[PDB]
Amino acid sequence: LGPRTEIANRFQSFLRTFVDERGAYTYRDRIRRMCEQNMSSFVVSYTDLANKEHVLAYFLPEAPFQMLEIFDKVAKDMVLSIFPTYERVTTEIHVRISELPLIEELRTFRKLHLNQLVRTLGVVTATTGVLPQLSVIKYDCVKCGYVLGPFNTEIKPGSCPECQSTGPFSINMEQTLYRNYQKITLQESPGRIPAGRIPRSKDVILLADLCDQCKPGDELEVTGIYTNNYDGSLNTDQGFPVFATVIIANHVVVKDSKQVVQSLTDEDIATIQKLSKDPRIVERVVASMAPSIYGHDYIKRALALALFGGESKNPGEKHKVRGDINLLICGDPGTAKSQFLKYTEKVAPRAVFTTGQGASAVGLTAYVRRNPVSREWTLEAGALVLADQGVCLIDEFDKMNDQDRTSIHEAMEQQSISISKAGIVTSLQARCTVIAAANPIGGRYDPSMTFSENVNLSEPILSRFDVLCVVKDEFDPMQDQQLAKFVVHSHMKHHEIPQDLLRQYIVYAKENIRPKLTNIDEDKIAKMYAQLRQESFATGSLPITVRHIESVIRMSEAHARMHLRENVMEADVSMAIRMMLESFIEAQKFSVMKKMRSTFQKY
Amino acid sequence: SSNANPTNIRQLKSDCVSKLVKIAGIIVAASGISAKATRMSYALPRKCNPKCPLDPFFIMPDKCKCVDFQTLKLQELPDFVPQGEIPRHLQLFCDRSLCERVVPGNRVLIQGIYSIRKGVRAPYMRVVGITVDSEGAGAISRYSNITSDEEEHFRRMAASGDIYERLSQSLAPSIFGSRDIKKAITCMLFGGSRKRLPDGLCRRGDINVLLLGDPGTAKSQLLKFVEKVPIAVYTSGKGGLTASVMKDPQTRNFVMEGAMVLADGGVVCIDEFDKMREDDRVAIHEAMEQQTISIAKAGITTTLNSRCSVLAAANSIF
Amino acid sequence: QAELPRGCIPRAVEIILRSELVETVQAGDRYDFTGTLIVVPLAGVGTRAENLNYRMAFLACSVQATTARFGGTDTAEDMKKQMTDAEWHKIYEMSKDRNLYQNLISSLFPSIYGNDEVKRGILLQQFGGVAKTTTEKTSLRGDINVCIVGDPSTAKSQFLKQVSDFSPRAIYTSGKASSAAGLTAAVVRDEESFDFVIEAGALMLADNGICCIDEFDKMDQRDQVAIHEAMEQQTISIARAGVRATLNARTSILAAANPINGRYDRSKSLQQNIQLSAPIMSRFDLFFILVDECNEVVDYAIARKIVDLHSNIEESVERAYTREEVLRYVTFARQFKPVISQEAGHMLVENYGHLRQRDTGRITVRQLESMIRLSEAMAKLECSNRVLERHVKEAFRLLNKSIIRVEQ
DNA sequence: ATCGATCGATCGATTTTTTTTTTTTT
DNA sequence: TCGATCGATCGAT
Ligand SMILES: Nc1ncnc2c1ncn2[C@@H]1O[C@H](COP(=O)(O)OP(=O)(O)OP(=O)(O)O)[C@@H](O)[C@H]1O
Ligand SMILES: Nc1ncnc2c1ncn2[C@@H]1O[C@H](COP(=O)(O)OP(=O)(O)OP(=O)(O)O)[C@@H](O)[C@H]1O
Ligand SMILES: Nc1ncnc2c1ncn2[C@@H]1O[C@H](COP(=O)(O)OP(=O)(O)O)[C@@H](O)[C@H]1O
Repeated sequence: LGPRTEIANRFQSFLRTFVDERGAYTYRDRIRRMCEQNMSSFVVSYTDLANKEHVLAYFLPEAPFQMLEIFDKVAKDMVLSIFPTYERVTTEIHVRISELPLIEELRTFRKLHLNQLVRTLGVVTATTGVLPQLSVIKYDCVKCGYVLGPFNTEIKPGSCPECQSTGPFSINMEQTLYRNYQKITLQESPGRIPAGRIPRSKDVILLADLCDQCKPGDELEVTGIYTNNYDGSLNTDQGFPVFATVIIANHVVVKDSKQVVQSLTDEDIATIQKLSKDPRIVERVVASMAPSIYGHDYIKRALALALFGGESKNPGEKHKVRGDINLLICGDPGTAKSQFLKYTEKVAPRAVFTTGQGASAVGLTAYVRRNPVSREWTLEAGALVLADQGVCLIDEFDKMNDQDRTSIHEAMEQQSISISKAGIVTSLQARCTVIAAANPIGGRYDPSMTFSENVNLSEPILSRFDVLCVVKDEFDPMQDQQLAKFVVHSHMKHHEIPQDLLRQYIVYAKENIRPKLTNIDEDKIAKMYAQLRQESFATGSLPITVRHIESVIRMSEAHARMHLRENVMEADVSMAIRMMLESFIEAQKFSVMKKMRSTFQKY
Repeated sequence: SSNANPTNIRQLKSDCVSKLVKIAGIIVAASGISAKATRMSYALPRKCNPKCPLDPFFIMPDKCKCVDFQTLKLQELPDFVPQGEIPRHLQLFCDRSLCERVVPGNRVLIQGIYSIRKGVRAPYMRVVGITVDSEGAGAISRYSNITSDEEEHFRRMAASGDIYERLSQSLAPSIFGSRDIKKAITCMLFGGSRKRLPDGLCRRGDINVLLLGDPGTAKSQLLKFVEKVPIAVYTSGKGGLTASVMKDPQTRNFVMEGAMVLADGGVVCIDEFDKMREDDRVAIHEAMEQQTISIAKAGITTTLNSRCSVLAAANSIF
Repeated sequence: QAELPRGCIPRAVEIILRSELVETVQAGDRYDFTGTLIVVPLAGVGTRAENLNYRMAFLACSVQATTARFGGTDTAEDMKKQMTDAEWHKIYEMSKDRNLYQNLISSLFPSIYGNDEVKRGILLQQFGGVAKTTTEKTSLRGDINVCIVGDPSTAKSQFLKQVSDFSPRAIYTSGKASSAAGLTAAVVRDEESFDFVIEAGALMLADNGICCIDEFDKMDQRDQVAIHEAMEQQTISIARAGVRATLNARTSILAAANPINGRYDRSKSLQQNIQLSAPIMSRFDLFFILVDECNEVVDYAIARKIVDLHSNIEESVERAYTREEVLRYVTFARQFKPVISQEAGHMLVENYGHLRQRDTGRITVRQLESMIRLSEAMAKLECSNRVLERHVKEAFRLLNKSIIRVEQ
C-alpha cells in the first residue's frame, strides 16, 4: 500500500536519522550489539519516538498487534539481510518498549482499556512452571497418506496433495514449530492498598523469549496489553456471563536489577577512569558513604568495604571459602545508626525486608509435602535463600526469640542450608551478607568495661562475627555545637560523588575484576595474631579466631578492589591491621592504650 | 553414548524437541514397574470383520505381548543458577532393560529426547541410551566395570603396609594437625560385620561418631568432606520424627513415600543434634540400634528397616 | 441493622451495581438502593412444561453510601482554591489576634476542667509538621508522640474518647479489644484462597491519622516491642506468613499509662515509678502527667460543672470561638510550605547547649528533633511561614516543664 | 421434467470426594 | 439414551 507501507519505511529512516549522545545513535549499533550476543530482544524508546516522529501514538491503538508485527518485519529484513550468516540460531525477532508516561495502579482498569497500550506493576505469586506450545498448522492426511500442507482458530481447507480430498487427518509429533510458555499471577503490593482489605489481581501471559526471568515474591514493571477471552461459554447465563480477563506481556522491567545492568553512554561511561586512579580518592569512599552525621567515619568506611567485597576462591574439591562478611554495631540506644543502613538498602543491588521478630526461622510455610491438593502448598525456608549475593538488614538482635537467631547460625561461613521434615530432603546454598545495628542490655552503655559482660550474645557465634564497631558517646560541648550546626543546616534544604555512580563502580568491581594475592610479607600477620591472642587471654578475648584473619587479607583484596589494583602491596594490609588495632582497642578497657603502647613500632 | 558435552535443564525448550541431547543432573526417586507391551491379537476403527455393530473389539491377551516401564526422574546440579531460585526437576521414562539401572541419589550423564504426549501440551523425556558420570567415580555405586587391572591395583595397595598412616593424611590437603581425631573418621565408612545368628540377635553392624567442641577447629569442612568422599546425605537440625504417610490425591490411599531409608549402605552425617529439640529424636533413638524402622500409624504395620550409621557434630554452651 | 427483628437468620440478598456505581461502595456501610427485582435467567420438583426451576435475584441502580462521608475542605469569597479557606473574612482575624492562643485553648474543653497545660499542648498532635522539599537522603518526619499518665480517673479517657470524633480519618480503640491482631491482621491457617492471608491489622488502619490506645501498660510485649521500632522508622515487617511484608504506618500516638500501685508516692524515680523497659521513654517527647490531690474547692468546682450539664436550658458556659471555624482554620494552616531564615535558626545551638548545660548535671538529640518540630508547629499556628525566635522560647519552656516534671 | 423441503434411518458421545497426618504458630 | 447427518422422497414449479 501507499501509506500503510510507510511505517517500516519510517523505522528505516528513523534508525539512521534520529541522533542523540553526540553522534553514532544507539539503534544504529544497538541492534548489532544484540545480534552479537544472540539475544533477540531488541528494545525501543518511546520518548525517542516522540522526539523524532510523534505520529506513532494515534496510529497504534487501533490494532497494536499489527503495529508490533510491522515492527518485527523491519528487524528481520535489516538483520538477516545485513548478517545473512545469522539465519541459523533463532531466525525470529521481536522488539520491546520501556518508556511510557503513565503508571496505572491496579483496581483502575475496565472495559475502556480493551486491546490497547498499557503500563502496570505489582507483585508475583504462585503460578505454573515452564511448558512449550504449538506454532503452526500442519497435519498428516490419513486416507491418502499425504500431508495437508502448512497453514485461536482452525483453518482446514480442502486443498491438499491428496487431490484436494481427505477431510479426515492425523498428526505427527515433529516437523511443526513450537513455542515456550508460562503463566503469572499479578497481585498488587501490600503498601498501596486501600489500607487493610483483600487485594485484587489479574492473570498475565508471557511468551517464549520471556521465561525463567520472573519469580515468586518479586518487584515488577510491565507494559502489557489488555486481553479478552473471547468466550467463557456464552449461553443461558448467571447474573453475569462467565467472562474473564488477562493482560499479554510485551516487555518487563524488573525493579531490583540483580545483574550487571545499565546500558552505556558513548563518553559518560569511562567516568571510572576519569578520576579512579588518583591517590586521595581512598577517602572519597566517605564523602558519598553517607553525608548524614558529622562524626563516625571509621564504621561507615568499614561498611563501605564490606559492601564492596566478593570472591569465591574455591580451591580443588574442598569447599566454597568465603566472600561475604559479618558486621555489627552493638553500641547504644540513641546513636544515629538505624539510618546508616537505609542508604545501603536504597543503594546496593540486592537486599531483603525484615526487622527483628521474624518467624521462628522455621519460616512462613517452609516445610510442605508435595501434592496438588491444597493448591500446591507453598514451600520456602526463610529469606537468605531469597537474596543470595545480596545483603540481609537486621536490627534488634538482642530482641529476638533465641530459637530463630539460633537458626540463622549456619549461613555465616558455610553459606548453605540443608533441611528435612517433609516428604523431601532437598538442599540449597545461602550465599549473602549480614549486617546488624542493634541495642544492648542495661539501658544505654557501660563505660569501656568489657563486652561479654555487656550483652548476652554467646561465645560460639560472635566468633562467626568478625568486624566489630561500637558507637560510644560522652559529653564534650564543642562537638555538640558542631553537629548541632550541622543538623540545623541539614534542615536548610528549602525551596564529592553523587549516588549516581558508586552503584556502578561497585557493580564493575564485584562482577568483573577477580583479584588475587602474592607472597609479600605474610609472616608478619602471624606475629600480630600471636600478639593479639597472647595479650588477650581472659579479658574480652573469646572472639579471637581464624575467620577474622581471613578477613584481614580479604579486606586488603577489597581495598585493592576499591582501587581496581587487582593485586596489592603493604599499604592496604597495614590499613587493615590499623583498622583492627583501632576497633579492638575501642572494645577494651578504660586503659585504652595497651595495644597502643604495644604497637607504636608498627604505627 | 558419546563424549560431546553436557548441558543443563534451563535450556530444554521448544527448539530442543524430538532431538538428541546430553545433560548432567541428579536424582530424587522414581516409580515402580507396571507394564507396557507392543502388540496383540490406538483408534480401533468402526468396521466389524446380519450385522455386528460399531466397534465390538475383544482383546486377546493370551496373544498380547509385554515389555517394561519405569518412569525415572531428574533434578539439576547445584551450580547452574539456583542462587536466586530453588532447583527445578523433571520426570522421565525408561523402556526394556534399564529398570534397576539407577537407584535415586546419584550423578548422571544422560542421552535422551524431549518429546510430548498431546496449545499448552505437556513435556517428558526418556532414555536414548543412558550412560553415567565420573565425578571422580560419579556413578560407581552398585555395578562393576572395574577390571582385573583395578582389582590388581587395589589389592596391591592393600598389602602395602604404609597405607593407613598414609590415609590419616588423606582428607585434608589444606588443614593442619588433628590426626588422632582423624584416625577413625575414615574407618566409619568401612563398617564391620552384620552377623545374624540362629536366635534373634541381629547385632549392630556399623559404627557411629560424636564430636563437640569450641568453634574455630574446622568441624564443618570436615563433615562436608565426609559427605563428599560411597553414598550419603546431610542435614543438620530442623528435621523426621514422623515418616511420610501422605496421600496421592489420585485414588485417595495412604501410600508410604518414606530418608534414613536413603542410607542403606550409604551413611549419614548431621550437625546440631543440640539445637533441634526432642519431638524428633525418639524415632532416631530407635533406628540406630536395631535398624527396624517401624510403622504403626493407620492400618499398616510394615516395620521395614534400613542399615545406616551416623555422625554427630555439636555445640556446647560457653 | 436499621430493621432488627428476632427469630429468623440474616436472610441474604443478591444484589448488583452498574459501571459508574462500581467501586464507590465498600465494606461497612448502610445504603439506599433501587428496588428493581428481576426474573433470573435441583429440589424444584414441580410440574414441567414446554411448547426449569428458578431462584431469586435482584439488582439496583442507585446508591447513597451515607454514614461514610466527610469531604475535605472545599464566607463565599476569593482564596487559593474554591472553598479551602473562603472564610478569609474571619480567618484574617483568627491569624492576627494576640490572645488567640488562650482563646483556642478554651475552645474545645468547655465541659472539662483540670490542668491548663495539655489544653495548650495537645493541639500539637493535630497540628502540622514540616512537609519540606529535600533530596533522597531519607524520610523526614512531621508528627510526634505524646503521653499521659495519671491517678485513677481524673478524666484520662474523655480527653480521647471525643478526639476521635473531633478530626476525621483517626479512629480510636484498644487492641486488647481483640487478639494481638492490632498490629497484624488475623493470622489464618485454613484454606479459603491460599491458606495464609495477613495484609491488615488495626493500628495500621490509621494512616495519616491517629489511633490511640487505652491501658498502655498491661499489653503484651509483642505489639509493644514492635512499637519499639514502628514509630520512628515508620515501616514494619514480619515473617511466618509474609510475602516479604512491606507495610507503612505513618502516624502519631497518645499514651494512657497508669502507675504501678495506682498512686504517685515520690519514693522512686519515674523510670522506677513505672518500672518497665526503658528506651521508649525518650521518643515520647512530652508527658504532662495529671496529678490527684485532696482539696474541696476543685471538687466543688467539678460538681458545679455538673450544675451546668443537666440544667437543661443553658447547661454549659458561654464561649468565644465556635468549633467549625476552628477546625477549618486548622486544616487551612498546613498547606503553607513554612520557611526558616531566622537567627533562632542560627542561634538554636546555644539554646540546646544551655539545655544540656542543665543536663550537664536521659539525654540527647531525639529531643532536639522534637524541639524544632514542636516550635515549627507553633508557628504553623501563627498562619505564617518564616520561622520566628519566640516559638523557640515557648518550645524550650515546654521541654523544661516536661523534664523537670520528670525530675524527682 | 428440475428442484427444495421434510421424514426418517444412521451415525457417534456421555456417566470419580470426605479424613487424615504432618505442620506452624498461638 | 440423546443429538445432528445424510440420504431419500413428494409437491411445486
Ligand atoms: N548525630 C546525628 N547525625 C544525624 N542524625 C541524627 C544524629 N543523631 C540523631 N539523628 C536523627 O535522629 C533519628 C534517630 O535515629 P537513630 O539511629 O539515632 O535512632 P536509633 O539509635 O537507631 O534507635 P534504635 O537503635 O532504638 O533504632 C534519625 O532520624 C537521625 O537522623
Ligand atoms: N585447624 C584448622 N586448620 C586450617 N584451617 C582451619 C582450621 N580450623 C578452621 N579453619 C578454617 O575455618 C573454617 C572452619 O570453620 P568451621 O565451619 O568448622 O567452624 P564451625 O566448626 O562450623 O564452628 P561452629 O561449630 O561454632 O559452627 C574452614 O573454612 C577453614 O578454612
Ligand atoms: N476536670 C474535669 N473535668 C471534667 N470531668 C472530670 C474532671 N475531673 C474528673 N472528671 C470525671 O472523671 C471521670 C473519669 O472517668 P474515666 O477516667 O474516663 O474512667 P476510666 O479510667 O475507666 O477511663 C470522667 O467521667 C469525668 O466525669
